[PDB]
Amino acid sequence: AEIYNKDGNKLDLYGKVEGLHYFSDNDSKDGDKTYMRLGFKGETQVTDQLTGYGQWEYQIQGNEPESDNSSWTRVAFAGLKFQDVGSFDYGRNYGVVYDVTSWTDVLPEFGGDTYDSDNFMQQHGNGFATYRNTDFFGLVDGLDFAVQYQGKNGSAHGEGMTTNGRDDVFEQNGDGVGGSITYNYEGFGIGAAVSSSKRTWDQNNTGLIGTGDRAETYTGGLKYDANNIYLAAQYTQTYNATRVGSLGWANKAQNFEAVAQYQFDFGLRPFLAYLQSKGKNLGRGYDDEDILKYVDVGATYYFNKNMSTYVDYKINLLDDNRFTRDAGINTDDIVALGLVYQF
Amino acid sequence: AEIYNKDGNKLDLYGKVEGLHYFSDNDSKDGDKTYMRLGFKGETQVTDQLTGYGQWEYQIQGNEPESDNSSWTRVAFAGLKFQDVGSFDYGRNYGVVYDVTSWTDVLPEFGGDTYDSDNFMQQHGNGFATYRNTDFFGLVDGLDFAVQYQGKNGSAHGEGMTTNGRDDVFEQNGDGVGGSITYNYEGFGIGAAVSSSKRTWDQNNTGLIGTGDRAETYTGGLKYDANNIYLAAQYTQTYNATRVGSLGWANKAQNFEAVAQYQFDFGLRPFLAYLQSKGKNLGRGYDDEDILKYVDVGATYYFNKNMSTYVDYKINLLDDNRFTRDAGINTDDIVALGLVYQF
Amino acid sequence: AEIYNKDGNKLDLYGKVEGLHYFSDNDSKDGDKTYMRLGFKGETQVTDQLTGYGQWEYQIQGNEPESDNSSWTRVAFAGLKFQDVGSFDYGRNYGVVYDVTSWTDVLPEFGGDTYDSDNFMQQHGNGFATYRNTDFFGLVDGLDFAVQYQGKNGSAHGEGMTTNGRDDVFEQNGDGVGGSITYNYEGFGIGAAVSSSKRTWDQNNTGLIGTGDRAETYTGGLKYDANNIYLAAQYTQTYNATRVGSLGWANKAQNFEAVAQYQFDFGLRPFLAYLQSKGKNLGRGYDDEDILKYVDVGATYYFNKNMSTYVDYKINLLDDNRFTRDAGINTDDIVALGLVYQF
Repeated sequence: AEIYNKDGNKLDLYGKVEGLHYFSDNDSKDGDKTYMRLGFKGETQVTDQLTGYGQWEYQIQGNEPESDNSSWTRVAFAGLKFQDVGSFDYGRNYGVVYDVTSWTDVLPEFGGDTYDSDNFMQQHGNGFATYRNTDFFGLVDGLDFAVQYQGKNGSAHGEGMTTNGRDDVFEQNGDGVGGSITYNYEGFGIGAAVSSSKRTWDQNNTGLIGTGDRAETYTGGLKYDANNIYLAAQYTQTYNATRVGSLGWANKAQNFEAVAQYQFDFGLRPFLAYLQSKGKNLGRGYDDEDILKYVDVGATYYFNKNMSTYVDYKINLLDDNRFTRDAGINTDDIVALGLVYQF
Repeated sequence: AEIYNKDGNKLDLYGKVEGLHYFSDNDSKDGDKTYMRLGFKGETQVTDQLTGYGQWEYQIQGNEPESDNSSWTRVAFAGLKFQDVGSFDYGRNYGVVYDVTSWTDVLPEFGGDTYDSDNFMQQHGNGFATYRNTDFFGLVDGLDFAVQYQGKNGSAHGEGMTTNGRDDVFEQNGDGVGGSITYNYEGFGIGAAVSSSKRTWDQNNTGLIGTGDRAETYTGGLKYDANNIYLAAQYTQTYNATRVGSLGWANKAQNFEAVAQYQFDFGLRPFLAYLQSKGKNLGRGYDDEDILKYVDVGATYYFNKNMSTYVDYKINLLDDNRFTRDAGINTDDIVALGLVYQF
Repeated sequence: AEIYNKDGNKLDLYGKVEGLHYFSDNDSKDGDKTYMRLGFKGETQVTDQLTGYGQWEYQIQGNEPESDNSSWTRVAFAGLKFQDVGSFDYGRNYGVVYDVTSWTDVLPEFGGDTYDSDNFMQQHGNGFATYRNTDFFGLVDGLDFAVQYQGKNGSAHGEGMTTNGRDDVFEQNGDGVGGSITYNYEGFGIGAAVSSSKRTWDQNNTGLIGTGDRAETYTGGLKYDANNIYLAAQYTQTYNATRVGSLGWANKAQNFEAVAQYQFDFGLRPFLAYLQSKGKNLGRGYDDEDILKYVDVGATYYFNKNMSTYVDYKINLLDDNRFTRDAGINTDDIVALGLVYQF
């Protein structure tokens, strides 16, 4: 909610308390999942044409006791924007792939999980330099695109090191470039997006599966957003990029998400989503196994734009087996019951 | 301080910097205790009758250096409220027992410590579902009550596990129900409150004292709040619920706190409190020993509703002995010097 | 940006997103250095004369992934202020030495690093009680001064312990007193400042170099601030107070910083700084070596008071040798590219 607007700078301070509770046969995915977010979108007029902006967002768990209380920055970036030319923003942001793949990330809790956080240029991530251009230089009303770069983010110990290095390997990444082209018109929306990132010495030489020189992503996506209806699906194919449990990555992964939502006038918005992450010849005695697969059906009710509540039912179609145990991939169902104030 | 109020949504963003310093013979309870809090109470009108709300509050220590900086969520919950029916809010909140026992938690720093944080349904805690009803459905102007449930909050390792599980044992809890009934009229206030919680496998089978199937609490409380005067005391009896050092819990504990405060017009508010936590036949070669006992006298001065400063003198009546050493219970005095801005 | 001003209390909620990236031959000092700050300055009128205030400031790194996210309180203090008498504020604040030495801390990223954080009374630090007096009781328009005390801040383990104790040794400190006297007139500014702190048992008896009973600081400083020009330099001599790598402290250190900045009307503000930290007979087979030495030249461009961007070039004049390796002192160059929104 915009709490400052004066002399051309304006500041919107925003957040939510999500009273969330998971139900499951799985004890590790069962209990209070209450959390809270807090951020600000900032903005300043420099000229007619040029406008500068900042943006921050933190997440703080509220399911944890007075000792440990895990919490983290989600996005943090600053940048400029010139009329009919483009915009450029450096910091922790969304990777360019998300531009397309996010169109299926519309469920209230689950969904949009064929990618992880800090998973190369696939979703959230540190040190994205991002050019974007809306309406193609003000000529084609609808055609937006982006050209993104991500600096190497290696380890803390000597070999393959950066100042911000992380000792976790899945969070690591190398130098990558990615692109996106989206077009919207009368609700309908085509979307292509291609990334390609270098990999760290640690990533290949921890002895994990699905190793190579480069992690690469291809992404097609279609959506329809009109007349109370949101239909959208997407194809994302990856080489050595999709995470596979703790075992490593998938040499090749064929990922597909599809969602159908209708908004009733009184407040209810039921959904019926479906996900899939088929991992092709992974090697090391597994071969063509499914990394993820579930149907997801529930409904959000909207009291208004400040209060909401929802049920979300993950129907996990994965069978229990060695691949789904060695990797440690939850094969059980989960049901989330959310009740959320925001501002 | 309410920084947003518009079209029925309103947001109050609040906090304080407490410049605090402990003096003591105990080196562990001596030094800078400076800390800071920040939260928001949120609120939105949905209808004439229905109003929805959120609330958050963090605490961040300011006595610590640039490396470690410990800090945590205190309360984080969302919920609805319907006129003359009640209110329901899920998240980290106060346990229902606090409804009564908080009437003695009126001292500036010490006091209100016959309960801990995440100590079952006794004070702060994760995953409270809480029904409340003010003025008994708008019929009896004075009679308020509550019906509270708390989900199991076990460990992180396999046996007795939840998604939010903590490896600390005192912070753990099981499924519990609790109630409260308070009545106020012309200042005077009766208050009863009863909780009863299941216990974790770890809690019984870490070999600590005062173990059982259930932790249970009984609480009576009386207060008088008028004519510059605040008199209030309370009785809280517990089975296997009160913490006793690091040794475990007290099979039975008889807890009593009493406070007397007077507010002078210029700003000074002296107090004279007294606490007691008599632990009855605890077992394991201790028997009837005192878990806590101190007289507490100081005074808060109020410059105004934004600035305040105070002295707080803990006169610890506990003697030094095996029970008060094995358990590791501070037998020494403490004096706090607070100087506090807030907003 | 002041988001609350009402009935004499006013609250300014402020922060920035600094899109920062280090370039260097050093891998440890190379990568995304994106971070964010958030604080509030608070203030309340009590009387004509008396005014009470609070202040907080947190820093949260945005170069790190969803698991670890390091962040800390920078300053947190409350205090009162009476017209023509003085002001007194207890909490994590700046040490009194900074009063003078901060006049060289005017560069956009580097500079002001002959002192560390929690480095006795030299810069940031916990538990400063600070008296200050502006314009010498309203008599001499220009002469400001301060009298500061810092409580012992030892370790967490038994010997030399405080409630806030830190297991790091360089962050530790003992009881210290410090002073400052500054005088400004027509831009020109003389400044003297002297501190003297007790040391912890751990500090001497971890076997590190430059050990003694007391860490002491002497500080002279001169500045000129007018006609788009900022010229300022400073001398800081220390006994057993300046940190020297991981090896310990410098028995004696002769520190000097000098800066020259010009503000062009359109927005550019180039600078040309120079630093030096000559460590005299340190002992343990090193003798007179340089602890730090670099020339620093770049330029900040100011779009306006909300957006800015800059380049900052550390030209490290230190040679690579045993002292600069055993201590582990970066001998390499660094170049910072900042782009910063704030509010």
